[PDB]
Amino acid sequence: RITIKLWLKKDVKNVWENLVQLDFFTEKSAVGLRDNATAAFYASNYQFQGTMIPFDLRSYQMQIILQELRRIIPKSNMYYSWTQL
Amino acid sequence: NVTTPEVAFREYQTNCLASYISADPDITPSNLILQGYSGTGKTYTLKKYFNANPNLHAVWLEPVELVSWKPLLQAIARTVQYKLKTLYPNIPTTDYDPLQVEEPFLLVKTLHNIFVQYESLQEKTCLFLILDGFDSLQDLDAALFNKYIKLNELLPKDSKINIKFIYTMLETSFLQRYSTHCIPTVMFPRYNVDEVSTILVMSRCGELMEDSCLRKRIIEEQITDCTDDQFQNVAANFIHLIVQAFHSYTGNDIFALNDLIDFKWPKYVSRITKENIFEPLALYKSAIKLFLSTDDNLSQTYDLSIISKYLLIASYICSYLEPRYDASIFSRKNPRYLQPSLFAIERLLAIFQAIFPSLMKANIEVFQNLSELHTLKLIATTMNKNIDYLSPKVRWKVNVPWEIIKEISESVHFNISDYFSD
Amino acid sequence: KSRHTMSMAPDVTREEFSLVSNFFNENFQKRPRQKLFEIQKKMFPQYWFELTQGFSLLFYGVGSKRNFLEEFAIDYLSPKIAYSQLVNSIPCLILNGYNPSCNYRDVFKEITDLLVPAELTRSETKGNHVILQIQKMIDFYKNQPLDIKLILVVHNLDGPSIRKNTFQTMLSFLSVIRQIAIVASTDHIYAPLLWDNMKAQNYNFVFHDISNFEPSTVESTFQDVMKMGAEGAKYVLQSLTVNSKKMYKLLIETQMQNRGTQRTGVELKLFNHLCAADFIASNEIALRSMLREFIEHKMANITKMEIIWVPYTYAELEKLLKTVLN
Amino acid sequence: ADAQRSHYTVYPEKRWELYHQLHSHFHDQVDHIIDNIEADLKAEISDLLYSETTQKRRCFNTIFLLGSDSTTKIELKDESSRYNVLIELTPKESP
DNA sequence: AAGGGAAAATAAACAATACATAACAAAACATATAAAAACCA
Ligand SMILES: Nc1ncnc2c1ncn2[C@@H]1O[C@H](COP(=O)(O)OP(=O)(O)OP(O)(O)=S)[C@@H](O)[C@H]1O
Repeated sequence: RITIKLWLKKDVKNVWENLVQLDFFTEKSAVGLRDNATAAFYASNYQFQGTMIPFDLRSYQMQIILQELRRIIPKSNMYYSWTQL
Repeated sequence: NVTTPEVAFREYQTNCLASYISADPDITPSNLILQGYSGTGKTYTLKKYFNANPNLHAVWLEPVELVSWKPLLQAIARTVQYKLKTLYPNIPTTDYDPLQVEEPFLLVKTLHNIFVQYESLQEKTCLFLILDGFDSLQDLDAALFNKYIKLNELLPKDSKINIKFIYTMLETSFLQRYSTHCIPTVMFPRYNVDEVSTILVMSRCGELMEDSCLRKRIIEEQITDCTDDQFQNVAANFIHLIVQAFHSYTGNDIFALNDLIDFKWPKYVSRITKENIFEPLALYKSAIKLFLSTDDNLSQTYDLSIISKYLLIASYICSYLEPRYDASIFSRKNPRYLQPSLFAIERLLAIFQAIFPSLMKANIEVFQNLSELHTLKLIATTMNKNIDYLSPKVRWKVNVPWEIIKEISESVHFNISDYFSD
Repeated sequence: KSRHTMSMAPDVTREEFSLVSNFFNENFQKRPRQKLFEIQKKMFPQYWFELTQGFSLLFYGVGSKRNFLEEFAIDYLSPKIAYSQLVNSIPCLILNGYNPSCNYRDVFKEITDLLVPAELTRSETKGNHVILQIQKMIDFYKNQPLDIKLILVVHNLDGPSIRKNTFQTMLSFLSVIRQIAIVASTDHIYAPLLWDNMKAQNYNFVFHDISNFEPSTVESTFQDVMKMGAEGAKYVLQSLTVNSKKMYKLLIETQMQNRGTQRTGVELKLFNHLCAADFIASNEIALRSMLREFIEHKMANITKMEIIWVPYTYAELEKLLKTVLN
Repeated sequence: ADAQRSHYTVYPEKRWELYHQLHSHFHDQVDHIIDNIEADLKAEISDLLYSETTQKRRCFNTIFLLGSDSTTKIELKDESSRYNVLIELTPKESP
């Protein structure tokens, strides 16, 4: 529609790492914090399956929905046409 | 009244931490939250306060070098009697066993034993404990953080020495679980693109002008007597450009900038000239090649044998090929993105016998390469890794992405993209 | 879906099954079985010679091999090798893999006591030191005089405990030692799924077929099918009060008046009145308490009228009628 | 009789000699080649584990041994006035 | 060569089964101390 550096595959992972620990995403079925000690200790011994599928297929879900992004992102930014569908 | 320090971008936050901390215990609030993500220098700006305040006494603990709460109590009780030995050496002591404690009663049992012999002091002195990294404890839960809040009130309140806390944690979803306790919080904001570069220049000038990789390149080239300021400029021209060609890749980190500098620095040093010391813009034009690549990745043609190669190429087929379609399209007469489905045994050899170049019948080495592929973790069990041999209910699945399959298809001259049809 | 089912079969009791089974397995194909056993007997010097090379010998084939291994290991080989080295003969340590109670700790505690305790190996006993303790056994055994001192047998190597993966790698390090000969048998059709090129490097397996089509007498014992409930509550009624027989007889009649499913069942109120009609049930509590005894041994079901129905088939209840109730 | 109890122990050539002079003689050539690669693998780790003096000196040295069979044993130098210990972590001991 | 028409494919609603993990139990692995029991002496 017009000069923007499209990045590779091998680098977005480094950006994808901070996004999940900025809690903008969640894992699909992940009980976050156990209530007491012995319920957490029962979750530590349990070997998991989501790590056994690779990094690029852990089914990440959403914390902040699309429609709310339009209200916070200003219209001066170029991606404002992408907030709405 | 306290002697505040001064730092670069914590001008509001130095005031509040000078506000919420005094040497007097009565003015000192009990519990405190320093919150922010990694990449704000909270461990920096806290100790930077403490070096400017030699009047108070700080005991520094580190939860991240511990693993659990049961040593964490042993971490606390060992250190306070260690500290109070080095603060009041005239006071005699029945030294207790810090190995003895393992339960949250036993701490306040022992702190009832510790502080009573120290009752003869002259004024109410406070004593600040510091926990650094409370969210990344690797056995945390809901009912640990409140367990450490009320520890002050179980202590006798009239003792000459009062223990108070400061908690360092991150992941602010965690703090939203405990806002109803209303303990005073000092949040630490993230950074902006200028103040990342502004922090980074005043912290990395002390090494990158004094590195021998510069100092070699000084005497290796015809050294004009360039000043330290001339060394300061090229260092500053380096930092003001490296954050400009990489900020979108790294975000507002500081740690991820502190090492990418130390990877691209000597490769930048070799591409300087004697003349480009005065010529910075053309120097970037000569050293361009590193500024558009990441250089953090230290695509294999895989080691496995030929029959094991076709063993892999049949296992990728049941990422899309369901049993309703496969036996029709593979007669002897799109989920490329999606997560892979679940195998069973002998559906492999159902597809393996078909796609192999009657030419083969012995399957001893074919059974060899299966558990060879199981040790490579390229095809793994759905269940635990124990009973998968004897055919009970065991489902199998690949763990290799599409591209490594695509190269290994052509590596054995086999065509796979025909049989994937949306 | 009109399917013929194992419930609709002429069933056979305990003593009737096992005796006529014992008749076949000792008289069906007796002459050709020892006729096979004499044919394979000439292979026995060939096994003796290869086994000096420390080769882990593995026997596959259809049928049970348990009798054949115990003849080949005990009587033939173990005194033959002791005579050929020059006194008690070579110790045989079998491992019953069909027995699921085999662990890794207990059998290896036998092994280090079967092998030489020349040093204080209990000092290295510390917390999994099993691979640690056998590693100190291996490198010492690399510089010893080459002679077999032990032959071990592992029957049914695909057994329920031996096929566990931490036990399998334990046997892998044993096989690289030259002093011990490893003669084992498996029965699974997916037995070579158990080993990669790492373990077979430690194993150097060779293979031989033995197919005598044996009945596996001992190996059938731990296994079970529906021969081994309609048969469960068949014995409890033989020891109860005499009134429970009658109140089950009145139960079984109108529950078979109409497979034995829910729909043929009876309501609780009328059945109370029916068992009040023959001067049997006083009230609901005296009915239900000796009906909880039929409930506690899962001899009757209830679903919703308030329908109590027997979960046995149409054919089974008339068998329960004419035999045990009458 | 006893077969349901698990693991009960019990205590019950002109041609071939010309094989015997050939077999072991071959096997002396085998294992001497086996210790050659055993001395090879033990050497190339040992020099490379040392003499690597980096400038930052706040980083561990890592070594990726590609293609290795997960059984490669290592010896260490004595290197007095400092103890040098070896720790092995199995994936069985990684819960 | 045309064409019938049965095999194969698609879709959709519904039922039945498998799967991932939570919660826990139990056995192996580990230490501690007062009471018994040998045991020199
Ligand atoms: N105002 C400042 N002046 C100078 N250096 C600063 C300033 N703020 C941050 N830094 C630097 O930022 C670095 C980050 O240190 P940290 O405290 O570890 O960062 P962090 O956000 O605390 O992450 P952690 O360690 O996981 S809590 C410090 O080592 C300082 O060198």
